Amino acid sequence: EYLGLDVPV
Amino acid sequence: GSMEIRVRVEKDPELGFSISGGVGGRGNPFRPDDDGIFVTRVQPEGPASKLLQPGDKIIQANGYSFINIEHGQAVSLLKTFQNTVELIIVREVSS
Repeated sequence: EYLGLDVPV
Repeated sequence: GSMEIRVRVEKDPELGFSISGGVGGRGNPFRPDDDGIFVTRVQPEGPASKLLQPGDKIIQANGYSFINIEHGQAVSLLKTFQNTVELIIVREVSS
């Protein structure tokens, strides 16, 4: 499940 | 409804937005059963401000398809580009 960890680019 | 939009973002040296998703990824908060790459956050004074918004689905960048792209490949591609990146996004739009 998605838990809010995104990746800045 | 949805709208497909071309967006130019000038790296300085980052794009100024965050992404989630991709094949092999851990999903996204917008369309959870979709493997796509989604914009999750846009830096308010960064290069993508007023151009991108959370929820935007990236389907192409500099002519490379982001449809069903693997997560690490998507990240590495966006990080590898220099100067401007021409995105095609799909944005949901209110009724």
